[PDB]
This record gives sequence, structure tokens and C-alpha cells, in this order.
Amino acid sequence: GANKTVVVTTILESPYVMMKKNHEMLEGNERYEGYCVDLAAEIAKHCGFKYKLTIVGDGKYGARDADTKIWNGMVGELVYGKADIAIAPLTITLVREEVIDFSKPFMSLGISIMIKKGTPIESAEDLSKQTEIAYGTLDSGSTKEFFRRSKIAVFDKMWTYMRSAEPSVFVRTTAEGVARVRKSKGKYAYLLESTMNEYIEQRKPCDTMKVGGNLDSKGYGIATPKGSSLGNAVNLAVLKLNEQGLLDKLKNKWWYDKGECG
Amino acid sequence: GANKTVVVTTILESPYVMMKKNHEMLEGNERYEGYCVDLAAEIAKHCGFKYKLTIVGDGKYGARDADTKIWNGMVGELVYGKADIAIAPLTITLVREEVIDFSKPFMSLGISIMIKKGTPIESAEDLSKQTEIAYGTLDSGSTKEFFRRSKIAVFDKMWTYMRSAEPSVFVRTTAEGVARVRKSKGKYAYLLESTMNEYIEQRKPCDTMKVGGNLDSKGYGIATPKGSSLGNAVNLAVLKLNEQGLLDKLKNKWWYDKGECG
Ligand SMILES: N[C@@H](CC1=CCCCc2onc(O)c21)C(=O)O
Ligand SMILES: N[C@@H](CC1=CCCCc2onc(O)c21)C(=O)O
Repeated sequence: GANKTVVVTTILESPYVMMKKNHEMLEGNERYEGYCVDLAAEIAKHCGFKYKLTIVGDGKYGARDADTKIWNGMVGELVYGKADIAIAPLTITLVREEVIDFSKPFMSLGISIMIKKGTPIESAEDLSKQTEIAYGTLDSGSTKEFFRRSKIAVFDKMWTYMRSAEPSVFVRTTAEGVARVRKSKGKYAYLLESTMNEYIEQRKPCDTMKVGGNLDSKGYGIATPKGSSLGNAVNLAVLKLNEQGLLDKLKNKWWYDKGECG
Repeated sequence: GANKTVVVTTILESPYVMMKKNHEMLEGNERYEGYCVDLAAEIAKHCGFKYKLTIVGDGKYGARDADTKIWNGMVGELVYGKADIAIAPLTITLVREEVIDFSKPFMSLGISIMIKKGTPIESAEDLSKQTEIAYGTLDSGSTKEFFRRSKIAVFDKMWTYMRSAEPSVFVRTTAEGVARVRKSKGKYAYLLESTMNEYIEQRKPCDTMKVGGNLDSKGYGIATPKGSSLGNAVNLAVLKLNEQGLLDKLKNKWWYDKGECG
């Protein structure tokens, strides 16, 4: 049939997608800015479709409830046919790959440790061997799931620690984890994806830092419903954008050109 | 029909696939060792197939001849139905993606600069602004193609330089590029994928090093003929192996545990 506007599901997560200050004076896609807004425009240009950015109803990335078997977040929007594509910092995982399609990575990343500057921690092993400095993750998402599923000895011990720590070491949002780091006088470390750690490191008041190597290696992908006809074009678009250096340009723009820490 | 042995095409490229010293006293897959041999065994175990490692006829990764339109190397073996899967340090590129299927990356990497220790070069920009130190790439493969296709100003200038340099700055094999670096008294730098640069850096006589950041960001994938029924299982296997930390274990085994430079 006739072409339709492609419904893009995304999430408000700086610097990937933010509402512009002057959003009330703008309409539609122009209300938003960020790395994923720019990426969505580049993909659309290359694939020759028109699209509407929509924010995921429940503010979640995507996980399957263990009892009800229902997928939430952006994954759920794709699975249940509420959106045609997800363009977001959405991690390619095994469990998600089984239910939706993903492009090859548009960004490479790993779980990493955020500390308040001066915190005497250099590695995950360091965290795992102590409890003076509390540490946690988002209360949902691929980072939490990594620890929950991990059989690697250090990570398995960290998960048992995080699951049992009081008060709770889990945070509802990246902003909440960052503010907890900044407010805890070195007694909370935050486990989050390296690209987000890197972004925060260039934000005022420049009091956090990424420490140690990454715990794992993975990527974000553009996601579509399994079998979607859009999947192919979009994947080739990501590959072309990467090869042309445009993804590297988008990262520099949102991380470093706009950096507040010198 | 009845299950058949899966024909795996691969390439002799240390440390991914090497003939064992005592190969004449062994049979079949046991003749070979390396990161990709170990990876192939893990994939096969997870996917429940039997397989035969075979070395690509022409010793090439895969490129399309501009006139004849014929694909060579491992890509060609897949395209023309001579092999069922390629398990090798085979880069996911746009042009290859259009003709074969790839898993999500099993290794992340970027083009990088190899120098003889002491060479006064720190970056691609440094190379591009001079000619005293010659520099080149493999005479075929994704690194050569990156420069040939690139419109990024520094890389475009490097390509014109490499295409016009005399004597030729192109090498037929990684071993040839490495030996040229080691034999040129600091007057040749070699552009090659970062993981190979890293591997050589841990080999005697420990006289090379990787310098500067990577020029790009990409990944190696397991490749199958477009539409192959094997593609799905194999992709989920790579994702599982990554999440379990087994890919990181394989890299440590072949790069660092076996390292000769301390
Ligand atoms: N990429 C994660 C979610 C996430 C989003 C914001 C960036 C940092 C981060 O760190 N751990 C996570 O789970 C996250 C996912 O796809 O579940
Ligand atoms: N991965 C490359 C080929 C290649 C193989 C050996 C490792 C280092 C390397 O550096 N530049 C290349 O093209 C290579 C390809 O898929 O074309």
C-alpha cells in the first residue's frame, strides 16, 4: 500500500534524546535534540522514509516479565507492533535478539565504573572485595541483566552483593545514579555503560570519572520487529554512516565539542 | 534431508588459524589451532553441528572485481556456494553485507598504525603530512578498501599518497607488512587492524608498537550465504559466547597469555 509515516520509538536519555528548551514553541520531531535525533535523521535520509519520533510509554529499554512473559519498554513496542523502529541507546543482547531484529552496532561500548573523583577504586575486582563503597546499577536494563545472569566469578559476587545491599544500590534513572555518585562523598560507585560514563565525565561539575577497563564489550543497535522489511535498508544505512565517519562525528558533537570540563 | 557436515571456510592468519607444528601427525580439524579454531568449536557445540575446516582457495578475504563482478576470497566461497560458513577475522563492511549475512561482531577493532619502536609518528595526520616515512596497507582487504573509498580529508590524502608511492607501499600478507616495518629502520609504517597490531606487539622481538587512536570502528562477524538457515543459530551463539565472557577469554589466550614481550 501507500507509504506511511514510520513510527520511531525512542527514550529521553541525554545526550541521545532530550526535549529542547524551547520545545513548546516547536512541533513534532523538532521538539527533540540529541545524538539519536541526528542519527534518526541520517537513517531516514538514506532510507527515503518520513518518520515520527515518539517517546516510549513506560520509559523502559526492554525486558520480559518472568511470570507474565510480557515485554516492556521499546522492545515491547516493537514486539507488540506499537512502533516500526527503535532508535535509541538500546543494547544488542541475546534475549532481545531472539524477539526483535537489530542492525549491526552504531556504537560500541562496555559496562564501566563511575566514581566520584578520589574514590579508591580502580576495577570491578576492587569493588567486589569490599562493602564500604556501595555500588549498583539501573533498576532495569542490560547492565542489571548482565550481573543477574553472569556466571563469571567477580560479577556473580557483585550481583549477590547488589541484590542484598541495604539501602538499595539500584537507581531508577541515569540522572539518579549520577546524582547519587556526586552526593555520596565517595561511598557510592555506579555501574553503567561506558559511553554514558564518558558523557558524564565531560559535564559540570566535572567531579566524576570512568575508572578501570570495561567489564564487557557490546554495542547498540537500531531495532525493528522481527522480519521487518525496514530492517535491511536501515542496517545498510548504519554501515554506510559508520564507514563515512558520520557516527564518529555525532559522538564528538554530543560528547566532546559540547564538553564542559575543558 | 539428513544433516551434512558444515563446510567452514577460513584463512591462515596468525593467531586466528595456523597449521600446528605437528600437523602431519594429525587429521582434519586437529591440524589447525588458533583463536578462530577455538571459536569454531564453541559455535559448533552451541549450534549442534559437525563441521570441516577448509582453507580458502585463493588466500583472500573477499572483494568484487570491478570489471568481472566476481567475488573472491571467503566472501566468494559463500556467495558461490563453495562453503556454508566463514569463521575468520572477516570485517563486516557495507559492500559485503549486501551479498552475504553476518552475525553481530565477535570482535571489535579499528584501523591502526604500526610503527617500528622510535618512529616519530603519533597519528594518521602525522603520516599524511610527510613522505620520509612510507606507509601502506595489505594489497587487498577492508583496510585497503577503507582508504580507497574514503572521503574524509586526511584518509583521502593518505590514499592518494599510497596509490602513487614508489616503491609500492602495499604488502601481500600481514607477515610481509610486519617484516617490512621491522626491516625499514623506522622508514615504513603499516596500517592494519588494531587487533592484529596488538597481537604483533606481544611477539618477539617486541620492536613494534601500536600508536595513536584507531582511525575507525568496526567488527568481525561470522558470515553465511544470504538467507542461510544456519545464520540465526550462529548469531545467537556469538551473542551467548560474548555475554559469557568466552570471546574475551579467547582473546586473552591468543594475545596475552601466550605473549612474548613480558
Ligand atoms: N543500554 C541499556 C540501558 C542503559 C541506558 C542509558 C545509558 C547507560 C546504561 O548503563 N547501563 C544500562 O543498562 C544503560 C539497555 O539497552 O538495556
Ligand atoms: N579483516 C580484513 C583483512 C585483514 C586481515 C588480517 C588482520 C589485519 C588486517 O588489517 N587490514 C586488513 O585488511 C586486515 C578484511 O576482512 O578484509
